[PDB]
Amino acid sequence: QKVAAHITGITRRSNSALIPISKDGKTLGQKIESWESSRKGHSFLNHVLFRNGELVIEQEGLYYIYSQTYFRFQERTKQLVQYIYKYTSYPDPIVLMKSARNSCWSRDAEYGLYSIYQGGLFELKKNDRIFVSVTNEHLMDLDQEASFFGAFLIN
Amino acid sequence: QKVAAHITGITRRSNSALIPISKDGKTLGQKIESWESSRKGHSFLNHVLFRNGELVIEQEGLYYIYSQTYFRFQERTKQLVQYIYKYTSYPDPIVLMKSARNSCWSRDAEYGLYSIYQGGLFELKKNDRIFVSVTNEHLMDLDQEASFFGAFLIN
Amino acid sequence: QKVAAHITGITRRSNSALIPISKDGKTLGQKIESWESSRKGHSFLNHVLFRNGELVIEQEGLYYIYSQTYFRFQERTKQLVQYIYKYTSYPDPIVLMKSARNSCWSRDAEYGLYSIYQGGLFELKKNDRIFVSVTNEHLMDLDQEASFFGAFLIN
Ligand SMILES: [Cl-]
Ligand SMILES: [Cl-]
Ligand SMILES: [Cl-]
Ligand SMILES: [Cl-]
Ligand SMILES: [Cl-]
Ligand SMILES: [Cl-]
Ligand SMILES: [Cl-]
Ligand SMILES: [Zn+2]
Repeated sequence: QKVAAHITGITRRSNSALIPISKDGKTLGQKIESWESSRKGHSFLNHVLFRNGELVIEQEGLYYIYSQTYFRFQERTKQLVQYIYKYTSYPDPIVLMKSARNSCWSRDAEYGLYSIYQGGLFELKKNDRIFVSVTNEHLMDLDQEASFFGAFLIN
Repeated sequence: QKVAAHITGITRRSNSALIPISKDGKTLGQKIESWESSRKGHSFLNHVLFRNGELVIEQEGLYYIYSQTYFRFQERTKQLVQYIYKYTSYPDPIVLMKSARNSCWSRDAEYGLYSIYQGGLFELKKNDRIFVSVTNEHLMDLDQEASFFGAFLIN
Repeated sequence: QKVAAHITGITRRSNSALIPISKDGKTLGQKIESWESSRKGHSFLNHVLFRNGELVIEQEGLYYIYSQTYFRFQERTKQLVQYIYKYTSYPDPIVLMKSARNSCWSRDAEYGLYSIYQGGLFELKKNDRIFVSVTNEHLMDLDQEASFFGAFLIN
């Protein structure tokens, strides 16, 4: 038997003006599409499909979903945000998880290094599509060690 | 058969003066109590109870426990710390996991965005109570996308 | 049946000069060796061995691997990087996961608090050895609440 829990803050639609939530179903950030999915020892797929930057569910159930995104830049603040999204039978793409950083404000800032990891438990249906979207994609580093995206089914 | 490991730094009682450990069983931070636990597609409980801001264990075993807490503020540094605590048959609440950030020190800092994720594996007993506690709770953002708390049993 | 996926950025060998990748099989950072592995309620091993700072695999399969490393210091920027490495039947130690932060650049910075968590899914073989390595080890805090390393097999 599966024994698990995922509970969230009660604010369903946040009124925050800093990183505005979208009200017309528009995706925030730019979807990451340059993922590698079949290098033995580094990446794999087992009964999960990959296409168009999305992991597509074959088996309904509870999944732990996670992503790390590595922001690296050389030189005002940058808003560095990672979104994990779900498409399902619903008119809008759904933000499952959001994680945000601001770069250092000091005028002495020569460069930045901001790895953002997050993950959590979500009930998914067959043919749901999940993907990662980030602000400031031009600052993302697609180093296979530093940026990745995965999920596993919990039995 | 369950195959797993969780090993920790050897310092049992840290002598650090920056974020002092408590010596009289007093909880650090303020417990988060405004969690939502039953919105299909966003939150759920399966053989785990929720009450008084705590996840309460029904089935003894090994759990992966995690929480994300989103600090957002508009304007000295702020100590932003997330504690995951356990109550069991022990005279004190027990810190299982601690994760800390300091806000940017620059006088030019207009705002802050600090999402803190952590998680790990802990052996739990029936009726153990686990909760999340944070410093600077007034800066926490209970956006359901950004702040959450969960666990799952490992078979 | 195990249902899971882990996909990575396509850049196999990153050309970044900021945190240079190693080209002669040399390990980056210093391996953490002062882990505690058998304090009931805080740490444990179940069909995983510990020796020489490494978790050593007894059972081939898919593992979710994670580590948190807590950097704390009192006082230019510091590069704070966590590497999770694998030794297997391969001439070089293999970086599985890298996560990086830079400390605040402000000259007003009195102290720093930088907890770094990361984790992910990797297929491991029997007798593979996995460990954590960090830059600026003298700034690591081996508080058992704040710094840890674990993994579990996914069935
Ligand atoms: Cl920006
Ligand atoms: Cl880049
Ligand atoms: Cl403070
Ligand atoms: Cl707030
Ligand atoms: Cl450095
Ligand atoms: Cl900063
Ligand atoms: Cl230290
Ligand atoms: Zn700063």
